[PDB]
Amino acid sequence: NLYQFKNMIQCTVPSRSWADFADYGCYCGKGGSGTPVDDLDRCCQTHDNCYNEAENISGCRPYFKTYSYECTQGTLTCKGDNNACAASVCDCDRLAAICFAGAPYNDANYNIDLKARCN
Ligand SMILES: CN1[C@@H]2CC[C@H]1C[C@H](OC(=O)[C@H](CO)c1ccccc1)C2
Ligand SMILES: [Ca+2]
Repeated sequence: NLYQFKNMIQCTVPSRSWADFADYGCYCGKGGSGTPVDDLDRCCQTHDNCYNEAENISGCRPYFKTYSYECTQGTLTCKGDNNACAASVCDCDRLAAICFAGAPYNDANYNIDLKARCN
């Protein structure tokens, strides 16, 4: 669920608050369209596409589905006690959190004008 995703990010990128990723580029956050603006935005596009896939699973609501995961000692793990939906969503979030940590953050790309720049 989104609370868990926030915590994955807080755990893989403790140097930056999480709100830093909540409205970035064309894909991080509410946004979902256009040319990704940089590598971090690409991490968000993959994440967004991963959620759209998970939504194909019956009753599967990625923002809301509570899954089972752990973050400690630098490692994030989706646990084996996850159903198909939980496992899929947990995987999307884990991959995105890892991606976020490896991607440069560009202050210029925070809170861009989606309507004009993401067609
Ligand atoms: C309800 N939340 C979603 C749609 C609008 C808001 C904020 C969104 O934020 C994100 O999509 C990013 C990137 O996945 C994110 C960053 C930090 C916490 C939660 C989500 C998801
Ligand atoms: Ca999005």
